[PDB]
Amino acid sequence: TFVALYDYESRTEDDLSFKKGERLQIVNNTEGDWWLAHSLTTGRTGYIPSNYVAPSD
Amino acid sequence: APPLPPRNRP
Repeated sequence: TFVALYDYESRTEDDLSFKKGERLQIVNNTEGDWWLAHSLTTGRTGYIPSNYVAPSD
Repeated sequence: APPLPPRNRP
């Protein structure tokens, strides 16, 4: 899993908005530096900037 | 906050 290091406000209809400290699971990372993620915290799914999160156990 | 990455390429 990953943890958000910053808040992120969606900038596209495909993005996932999140707050710092949310825990996310990566659904797919095969397209580039924007990863498809699912928030374990909020249940929402969408693309995130991969440099805004850090790995977690 | 860091700059955002470029959007994904197909």
